Parts: sequence; C-alpha cells; structure tokens
Amino acid sequence: LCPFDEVFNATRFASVYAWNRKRIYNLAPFFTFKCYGVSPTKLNDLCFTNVYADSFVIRGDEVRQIAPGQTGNIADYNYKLPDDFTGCVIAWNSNKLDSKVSGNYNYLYRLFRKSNLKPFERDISTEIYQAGNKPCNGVAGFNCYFPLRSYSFRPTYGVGHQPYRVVVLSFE
Amino acid sequence: AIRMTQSPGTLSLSPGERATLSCRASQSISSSFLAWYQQKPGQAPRLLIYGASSRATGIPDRFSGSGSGTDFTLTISRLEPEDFAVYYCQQYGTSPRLTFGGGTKVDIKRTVAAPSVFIFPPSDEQLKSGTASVVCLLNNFYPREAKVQWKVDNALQSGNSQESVTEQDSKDSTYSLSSTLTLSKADYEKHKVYACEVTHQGLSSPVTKSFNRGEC
Amino acid sequence: QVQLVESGGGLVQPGGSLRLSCAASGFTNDFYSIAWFRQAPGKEREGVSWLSVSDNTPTYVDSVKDRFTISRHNANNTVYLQMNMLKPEDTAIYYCAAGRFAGRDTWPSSYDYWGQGTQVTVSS
Amino acid sequence: EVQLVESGGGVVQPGRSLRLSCAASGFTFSNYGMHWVRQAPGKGLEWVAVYWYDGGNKFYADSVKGRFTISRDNSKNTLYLQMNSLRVEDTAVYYCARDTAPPDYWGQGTLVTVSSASTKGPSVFPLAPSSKSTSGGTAALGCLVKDYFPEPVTVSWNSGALTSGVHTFPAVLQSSGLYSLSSVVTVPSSSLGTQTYICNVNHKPSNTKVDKRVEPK
Repeated sequence: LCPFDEVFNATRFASVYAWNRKRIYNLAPFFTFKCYGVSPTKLNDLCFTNVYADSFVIRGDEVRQIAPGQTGNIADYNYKLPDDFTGCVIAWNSNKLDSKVSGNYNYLYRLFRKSNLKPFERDISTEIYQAGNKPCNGVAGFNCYFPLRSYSFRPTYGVGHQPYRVVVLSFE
Repeated sequence: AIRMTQSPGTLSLSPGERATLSCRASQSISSSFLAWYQQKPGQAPRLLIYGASSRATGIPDRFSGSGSGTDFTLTISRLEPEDFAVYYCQQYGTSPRLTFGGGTKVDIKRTVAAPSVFIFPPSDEQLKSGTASVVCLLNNFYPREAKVQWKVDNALQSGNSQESVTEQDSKDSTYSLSSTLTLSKADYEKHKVYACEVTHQGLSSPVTKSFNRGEC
Repeated sequence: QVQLVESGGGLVQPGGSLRLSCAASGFTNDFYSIAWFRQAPGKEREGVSWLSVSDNTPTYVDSVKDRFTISRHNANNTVYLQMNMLKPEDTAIYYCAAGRFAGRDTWPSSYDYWGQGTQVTVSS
Repeated sequence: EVQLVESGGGVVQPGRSLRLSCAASGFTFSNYGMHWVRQAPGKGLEWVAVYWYDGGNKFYADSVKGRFTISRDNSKNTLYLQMNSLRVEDTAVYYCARDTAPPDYWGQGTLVTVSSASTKGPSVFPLAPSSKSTSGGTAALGCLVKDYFPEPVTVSWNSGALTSGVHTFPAVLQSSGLYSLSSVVTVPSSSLGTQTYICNVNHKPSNTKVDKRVEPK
C-alpha cells in the first residue's frame, strides 16, 4: 500500500523553503481540498508513473499561494507550482501541533532571492543576500541580509498567522 | 550588526513596586522577534517573554511586554521577592545568530548607608615571600556606587589594585567591597604612609584610613 | 470575461426557506468549482457550501449540513443554494465564488472570481 | 516536563581539546534544533553555534569559527560540542538550549575553565584587627586567601560558630593566573582581647585545610 499515513500523520513537517518530497476521499469540512487538472472521483480509475508527496507548513494567509499561476513570497521564493500542474493540494489548521503548546520552530521561509524559483525547485542556500551595490562576503549588514526568517506562531493570532500543514500530491 | 542596549544598568526598587525595563535597538525591528529572560545567580536563563508580548508557559501574569520598531519594554506590575534578578532582552528570530542585551539588574532598595572603612597592612608572613598586599574594606554600604583610591606617600596609585563586591545582603540590603593593593616587598618598604580614600553618598566628606609602615 | 450573477435574497421568518442562485457566464468548460461564503455582521467571509462542478460533489459545513442543499442545473449554468430551516444565525451577506479547479476551500482569497453579494436576513 | 543536562566541562590548558555533551529527554529530540550559548563569569550571554534540524546547516559565531565543531547523535538524544585550540577567552558557562525561537527550556550549564596553571593550595595570611582603627566601637578582622587554583575555596569562622557580620568576597584572577579573595568579619572591639577568632579555609582541589588564628597586632 502507498505510504500515505507517513506523510499526513507525520509527527513534524519541514519548512516551506526546505520542503520534503516522498517519492511514492471523504475528508471533512475543515480540510482545504483543491484539485487542478484532474477530478478527485476519477483518481481510483487512473494509473500514474510517479506520485510525489510534498509536505511543508506555512501560515494561513499563504495557503492561497500554493496554486498554479500565483505570486507572492511563498510561491516565488519557496515553493512554486507549474502553470500546467496536475494534482491536488491539501491543507489543514495545525495550531494544536505547531504552536505554543508544542513550540515547534521547524517552519522557516525565504525572504530574499535574486530571481524567482522555477516550478518544483528547492533552494536551501543560506548565503547572505546582496540587496545593494557592495559585496556581502558572508557579512550580515546594510543591504546584506540573511535570506531566511522565522515564523512566530502564537496562540492569540487569528488563523491568518496560525500554522497550516500543506500536502501537495503531484500525479506524473 | 544589531546591538541591543538595556537601560538602566541598575534598577533599585522595593518589593511591591512597579518595574519598567527598557530595551533599545540600533535598527527598526519586527515585534515578532523580541524576547525577554530572567536569570538568577547560578541558574540558566529562564524564558519570560517571546514575540514582544507573549508569556511563556508558567510565567506569572505580572510580567508584560510591549513595544514595536526600536523601543521595547518589560513591565512587572508588582515586584515580589522572587522577581529580583537579572533580565536580558534578545533579538532572536531573524538570523541564526542570537544577539543578547547587556543586562539590567533589579536589586533591593534601602536608605543611604555610609561605608565603614578599615585598612589592613600586609602580614609579616606574606612579606617573607616577597609580596605585600594591602586590603581596604568597605563594609555594609548603600548604594553600590563607590570610589576607592590608593595613596602611597600621597601619590595616587593606578593599575595595582583590584576590587571585589559582595552580593546585596538578604538581611539588610547593603553591599560590601574589598580593594586590594598589590606591591612588591621592595616597593612596599620604600614608602611610609599607606592610605585608601573612600568617597560615597553616605559620607559627608571623603574618609581616609591610613597607617605608617612600621608603627604598632 | 468570467462573470458570476447572484440573486435570490430577501427577508424571511425563522424556519422559512430561501433559494440563492449563482449564474456563471464566461467559463469555457465544466472544470471549475463554486463556493458559498456568508459574511455575518462583524465576521469574516466563511464558506458554508462548496460544489465541484465537473464531479457534482457537494460539501457543507456542519452547521448547515441537513438544512442547506447545493446543486447545479446544467441548462442555465447556475448553481443553487437551497437554505431550509433558516435560523437567525444564518443572517449574513452571501457570496458565490469561482475558481479554475475541482474542489473546495475555506479561504476566500483562493477564489479569483466572485459575485455581488445578496442579503439574507432571518428575524421575526 | 522536558529537561536537559550537560557535562564534559572542566579545566583545560590553552591549545588542548575538550568535548561537551548535552543529554535531552521528554521530547522528540530529532525534531528540534539545538544551540550552544556561553556566558563568561560576570559578563553577558554570547551565542556560540547552532545545529539546525531542517537541512543540517551548522553556523558558528565568528569568535569560534574553525576551532569549535557542533554535532549530534539523534539516536542517543545527545548534543556535542568539540572545542579545539581552546583559548583563555573561551572560559565561560556553556548553556545547551533549544533553537525553538527564542529558547523554551535550557540546560544545566557546565563550566569550562581554560587556564595555564597547576593545582595549588592557598596561602592564608591574617588581616589583623587594629588597636586604633576602631570604627565606632566595632573592629574588623579577616583572612587573605591568596594564590590558589582553581576555584573554589570555602571560608568559615570558628568552625561555623561565627557567621554574623561575615563577608567572604568573590575571588579575583590575578595576573599570575592564581585566584585571591578576602573573607572578613566585624566584631565588637571589646571582644578582641577575649574572643579567639580563627578562619577555616578549605580548598578541595589541592586537598588543603588551613586554620589561621587572627590576633590583634
């Protein structure tokens, strides 16, 4: 059987900039369930070459970016989906698992990058981003910032700043 | 890089008072990435506040944080005796580096106490070994700011004295200080008068205690 | 190009019924989905019903499960939201929204196409 | 709930090596990043190094780059810090703490002392009470505990029977690499000729016990 429990019921997820990929129906209303290029009721009647399971965590206001033909900080610099993306995107509120009770600073995001990410590109570079004219040479200073920032997941925030675990299923 | 400066250096309050601690940043900072700590002597730093205004699990509600941009504040609504300690602020969250503040000490408060001054000549047994240490004691004074200067034949010494300060006493809230002048035996027996002059808020005039080498 | 036409609101007593309609125009094919968002006084847009058109699969939040019924009439390309056993809780401005996908979302921003809201008021 | 416990910290001559250990319990260790933070005596907290969980990126403060190496064994729930080419300025209490911004729960804190000396006991010299320098009816006497290594020493008066008015000052590291401190006690001047005053100095590293009687001059 395809290891779907290992991805959905995993104890922790990876950051959106270093999203993990696992090379491999009824749900409930509190699950964001969007599909592109294919119908969910027809998945049992189709055979595919490879099924990739990408998992990561973002905040609520950024779930809209995990979609084809979208722009933003997460799509351009962390995780981009192609314009002809064939698959579904799944997301749920995981505030009881990745917030103050647990205290999981496992979810990062990329703030600065020289160009956009190509579809299905993962950039784990931690080189000081040059935002000015002078070379940085690995020194955090003016116009030379660290390209990774943190998520400050608090309990008081309102869904828009709460953690959502995203599982993107690609059908090749 | 970012530098975190705390003010004031020493906060002198009584139990039951309201404490206001400051943390100023060299740059504008997102309020999502500011922390506060409490550290007691011999203990690890215990997290109080994260994200400028959130209390960690277990922190009493008399601790409150605020601020945005460059100015942040830790407020203690009511000082309990357990709250007197050292507090640091931190600019975490952005880069891996964890820049910390310089520290603000919250100590007990008290009436002004003038120091009792005593001077100790070096022992004849230590002079057998070639060194002469003169000790100047400042006993049970408050506040902590105190000046100790060594005079050898009315000549001001510098670079040959070290100070030690006791922790604020639990019983009377005073401080004590010992300044030790270290000279060679040869230098010690070249001169006659040895005095340490003390200036403190509780003294109307600076007090000088002295002894002449060789006298009883 | 793409346009959603909403109608059907009004004033009703507690317990009555109401039929909202969302008419989708400039869609090439059946590969889109409709969602119904209601915006209570002082509340955010909240999905209550979803319809994946290509699959004809409905989804409802639990508070409206047995009272609300969503369906589609193919002829006029219109999605209907049949609201029965209406309660004062259901008073809100209702929106229908469209996106080029098959599925459902709680996030309004995930829908690039909307319609002009219709007022639903339930009181005595 | 969760707690950490460190070890390994100890005296080490400059240029030599030492490895610290941090034992974690009560949480899924492999899911959290870890930080070493140090604090020199009488100074503030200085960040040392981080072992991120996500990619495995290791970052070191500029003061320790090339000399310190951080590592971890998730199967044993243990964090390590290899300290090579140690310098005097590395003397500090080193704290093991989570990377979870900021850090939730820290560790005990071991004390690494980098100094080039040998174990040596202290010489005890009397600080004799004066016959004329009586500050308002009270006299001061004490003991100078000089030239020992390493920390600490304990000072009691009259085998613990004298504790009121006693002040044992913190030690200072002299330019000789050896420690020195004074312990004093204030007593009534009328009892200087009647009461015997003895300071009991104990230095366990060198197994040295000294009783020095303090008498007026």
